[PDB]
Amino acid sequence: EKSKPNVVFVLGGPGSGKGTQCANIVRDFGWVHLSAGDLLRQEQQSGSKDGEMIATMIKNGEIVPSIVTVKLLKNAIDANQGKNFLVDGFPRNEENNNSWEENMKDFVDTKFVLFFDCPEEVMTQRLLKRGESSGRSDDNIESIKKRFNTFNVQTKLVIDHYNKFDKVKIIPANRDVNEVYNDVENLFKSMGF
Ligand SMILES: Nc1ncnc2c1ncn2[C@@H]1O[C@H](COP(=O)(O)OP(=O)(O)OP(=O)(O)OP(=O)(O)OP(=O)(O)OC[C@H]2O[C@@H](n3ccc(=O)[nH]c3=O)[C@H](O)[C@@H]2O)[C@@H](O)[C@H]1O
Ligand SMILES: [Mg+2]
Repeated sequence: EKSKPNVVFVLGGPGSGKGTQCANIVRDFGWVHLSAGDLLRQEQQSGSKDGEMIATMIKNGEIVPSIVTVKLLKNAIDANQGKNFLVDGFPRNEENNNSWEENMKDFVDTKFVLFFDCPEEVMTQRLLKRGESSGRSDDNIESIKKRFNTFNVQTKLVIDHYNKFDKVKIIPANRDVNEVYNDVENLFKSMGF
């Protein structure tokens, strides 16, 4: 009857430019952008009894259990029948990914991982610049470095799992936004979107 939603995972390190590029894709393609980090922050800022577990894990650079995050994602997905979805910053974890694959296979068809490859030194500067005009409080050195380790230890393994099935599109993000987005747009255009 109706087609299953296409989902594209957008992965990459802290400040690689995931949210910046997903905003350009929403604009030009009309996909729904779901930042899993933001959805979790919104679950914390409302009550929940998962908040505070969410507060502290987020602050140490840890990955919240999928039983929270996959629910938040599935709810937004359910509410937006008719859309395709950019899920940003997920999956961070082998456990998050297995949960995705066992709870969401029947619902959506997950197309590829879009990986913004970026040097740590540039992501660090991008983030320290952002907090220097008081964007976030996550935007200090202790937090950035913790997230670097979680990315390096846990989420680089998800990426080359998906690369075993030729399911990772890599876009080097160490350029100007417009240089990076031209590649993004052209990819989405060639994928038939
Ligand atoms: N090409 C470019 N050149 C120069 N500047 C560029 C640029 N692109 C962007 N900027 C500039 O870079 C800064 C960061 O950008 P942004 O687009 O915001 O980057 P992004 O990759 O989205 O980085 P973000 O700051 O969101 O970091 P994280 O990916 O670390 O954070 P997230 O919000 O995804 O998650 C935070 C925490 O949530 C938790 N989490 C998140 C998801 C989940 O499934 N589970 C979960 O537990 C984890 O603890 C995680 O550490 C901005 O000032 C921007 O203007
Ligand atoms: Mg983001």
